[PDB]
Amino acid sequence: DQKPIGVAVLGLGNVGSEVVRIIDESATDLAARIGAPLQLRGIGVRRVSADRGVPVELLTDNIEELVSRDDVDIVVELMGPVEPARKAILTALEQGKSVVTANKALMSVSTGELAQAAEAAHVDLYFEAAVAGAIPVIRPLTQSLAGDTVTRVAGIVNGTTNYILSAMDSTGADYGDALAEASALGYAEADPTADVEGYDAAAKAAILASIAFHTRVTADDVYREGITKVTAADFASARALGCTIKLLAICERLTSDDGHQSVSARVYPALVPLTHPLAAVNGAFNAVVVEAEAAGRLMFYGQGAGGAPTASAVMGDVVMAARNRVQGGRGPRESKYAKLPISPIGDIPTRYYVSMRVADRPGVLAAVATEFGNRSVSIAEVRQEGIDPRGARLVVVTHKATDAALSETVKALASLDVVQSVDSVIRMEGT
Amino acid sequence: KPIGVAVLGLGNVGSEVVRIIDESATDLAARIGAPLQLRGIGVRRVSADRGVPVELLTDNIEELVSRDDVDIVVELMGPVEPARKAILTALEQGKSVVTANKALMSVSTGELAQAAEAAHVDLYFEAAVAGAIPVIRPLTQSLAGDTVTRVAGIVNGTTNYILSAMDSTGADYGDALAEASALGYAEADPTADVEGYDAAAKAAILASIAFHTRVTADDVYREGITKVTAADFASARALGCTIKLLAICERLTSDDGHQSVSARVYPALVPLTHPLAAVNGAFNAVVVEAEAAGRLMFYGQGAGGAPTASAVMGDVVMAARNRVQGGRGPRESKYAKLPISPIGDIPTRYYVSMRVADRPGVLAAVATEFGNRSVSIAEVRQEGIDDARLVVVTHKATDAALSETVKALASLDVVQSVDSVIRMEGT
Ligand SMILES: NC(=O)c1ccc[n+]([C@@H]2O[C@H](COP(=O)([O-])OP(=O)(O)OC[C@H]3O[C@@H](n4cnc5c(N)ncnc54)[C@H](OP(=O)(O)O)[C@@H]3O)[C@@H](O)[C@H]2O)c1
Ligand SMILES: NC(=O)c1ccc[n+]([C@@H]2O[C@H](COP(=O)([O-])OP(=O)(O)OC[C@H]3O[C@@H](n4cnc5c(N)ncnc54)[C@H](OP(=O)(O)O)[C@@H]3O)[C@@H](O)[C@H]2O)c1
Repeated sequence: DQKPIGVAVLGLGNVGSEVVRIIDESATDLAARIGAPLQLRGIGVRRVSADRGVPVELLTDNIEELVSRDDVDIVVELMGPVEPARKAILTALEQGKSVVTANKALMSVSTGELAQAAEAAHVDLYFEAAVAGAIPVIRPLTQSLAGDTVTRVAGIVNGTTNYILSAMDSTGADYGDALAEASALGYAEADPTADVEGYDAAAKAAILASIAFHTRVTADDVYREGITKVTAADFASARALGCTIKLLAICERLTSDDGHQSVSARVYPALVPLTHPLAAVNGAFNAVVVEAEAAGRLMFYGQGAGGAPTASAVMGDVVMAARNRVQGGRGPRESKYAKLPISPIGDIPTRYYVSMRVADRPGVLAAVATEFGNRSVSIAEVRQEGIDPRGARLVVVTHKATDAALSETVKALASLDVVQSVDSVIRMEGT
Repeated sequence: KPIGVAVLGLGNVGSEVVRIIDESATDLAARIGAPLQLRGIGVRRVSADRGVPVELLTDNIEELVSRDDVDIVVELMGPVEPARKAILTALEQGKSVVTANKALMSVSTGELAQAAEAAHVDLYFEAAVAGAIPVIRPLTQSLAGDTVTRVAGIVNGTTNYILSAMDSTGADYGDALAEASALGYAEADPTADVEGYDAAAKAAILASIAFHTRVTADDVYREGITKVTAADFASARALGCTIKLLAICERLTSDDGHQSVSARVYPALVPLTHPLAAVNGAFNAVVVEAEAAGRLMFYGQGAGGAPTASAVMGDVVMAARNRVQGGRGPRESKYAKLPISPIGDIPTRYYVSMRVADRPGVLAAVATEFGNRSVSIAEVRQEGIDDARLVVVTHKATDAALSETVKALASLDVVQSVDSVIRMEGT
């Protein structure tokens, strides 16, 4: 006696369309892998029409009725908005329905209330598709690395910003021309703000940090800096220093001198040495680096955006949720046991690349050096040359120090007389 | 209530496992929901010079796996028959089992999985494939809603360290293998590695996990690196390639719709621009191609006591979580019953290095031999030796045709000897 498992898909856009196509075209495999048939009950949408690749009788705009049906077992939330999403997720869990979602912004703001609700109803809540599109990242960090100690999660989690920077690195194009080409070729949107400013990265970083270090981290905890201040000159200096530039999401388990642990989650442009694995990740692809104590360095690479790869991840969650209902017993449980404090950006040890225009006098380098040393910052590399009998281009790369000390050093350099301007400031990671 | 652990086996993996159970007790207990307590360590030679408290050591494996205060049995013994025996007894006693045995999983999963499903109990084996790289769980759970078509890459740390050394230093196979054994990257009898048994067992497991069918080691074509020379790497560099021990697992589809599976491990010239060409040292890398997901790559350490212990502990936490929360893992799904495609049917390319007569006619003879079996040549290089060296690279063609041509070449009068024959993948 194998009772079918009902599925309600909310959304028929880029991801939902692919999810429904798979539930259709792979029904035999899916059923065989779940143990019972996987039967689509209805599709939540706003526009109901016969021109949506599905029979209209499946389409509905009443989402609350669709997730409330008794012959529905799993609810797949693939609508954009967060308030409709949360309302659907909650009403569905309350009725004992397993939930699969891909909603970055909802998960990055509070998995606490939703996870508690799924635990109460004794049902699953899977959101693998929320981070890294098709790249399995959440399940490896919650299950495969559960017996280990993760210390660093870092990688490229935004395809648009990686395509733009990869393009600036290859062609020497200016940011504006690279963004234009990106928009034209369909890699960026009419308003790419969520990408180029780093909001998409910050949300994903909050989720990754929470999963990796067993603490609650929200998008509001993540320091955010985008790529709009990255220039072609920056890439030229980076190349001269053996680096490229990438928009990194970094999640670190930090330890202070007094021994207490904390968690950092931050996104910003970073000079990355060409030898680093992330430097070879180009185009719109994503890659996630995980440092653990017993396992060492792991890297997961693939497509972290798109209807088809995201659907792959959704369907993996769906099959697991259906399997759990067939055999009884849920999947993992929320592990936020650590209650680690959040380290702000100023406490984080990092390195600064600083590019300035300075007077072409033999004492200026001593002046800037003192400004770094007076705050206990050591200099690793310096490059100085003239511009065309007027001034000099002074590049400085520091050793590691707190972002606070380096931020204050920069402010100081700006106020110096010999410093005409501080043209660029970019952190440096990898090394 | 506590969860009892029994580690069968010590050494590289078992030592790290025990050390982690002790040093990470607080985190492990708080991630499981109940304390994780080591009950005993199975071993053959019981003594006090094994870096672990002696009271824990015991040579009666059957007693250890049958204890009531045990709950998970971590099998980390070498041989397959004592492993199968202990696994079965532990499962029949209602104990979840975590193993890392490649040879046991690659020869027979049927009886073991059935015994575990009957006793409503887990049988995890992530540590069997790719050391620390999580590969089995992604293919069994994350990609379960997808259709995987190809799984391939570097899955042996020892062979990969030897070849990488041969590529960096120009060393001969014997010297590199000695460096590896001396530095601890290989072992006293590296036969399991250098001849391909390790890779072929892992490939059997990968194919069966990815294509939802039963694939055993007896179905995997196996060729090692013992015949890879420094002169091979010199040619490969000249041809814009390196050499790597590749495992490949493909879902093949015919014109009529018949599906089949091919699983094969062998040496291969790979272009330097290929991603696998950058996987050096003892690292591994697994590439998965699926219909929705597209292409994925998993990179990490594939050999080592601590990396493999990491995978083992991942499975132990999950098996302990399940026993606390009353559940299980994904049932074994080998429903496709796909037939096995032999090697002759697989399209590939050959690099063939020969010593031939130093006369201007030999090239036409070798070419006709290739052509009469409908094989186009992509590149040739010919020069003289000092008291003629002929290198040929073919286009794609079936392994069977290429084998027939090689035989024909060896039997040719103008061909003094076939010195090296290596496939070429990637491209
Ligand atoms: N696209 C990607 O590459 C990607 C990657 C990772 C994660 N995700 C996440 O996946 C989710 C879906 O993205 P998508 O690209 O599929 O979005 P989409 O293309 O904009 O489609 C959204 C779908 O949801 C429906 N919908 C929206 N608001 C609704 C509401 N209030 N009530 C009922 N139905 C509603 C829409 O119906 P109508 O067509 O009638 O308006 C449409 O079918 C989002 O949370 C996104 O963050 C997407
Ligand atoms: N080593 C690696 O890097 C690695 C990586 C991935 C997977 N693996 C897998 O992990 C497993 C263990 O490998 P390993 O390198 O840890 O091996 P190992 O160094 O050779 O240790 C084997 C252990 O098993 C015990 N043992 C052997 N035969 C036994 C028997 N009949 N009854 C009871 N105990 C027995 C031995 O005890 P005594 O010392 O008293 O003889 C020893 O402690 C293998 O299945 C291997 O394929 C290993």
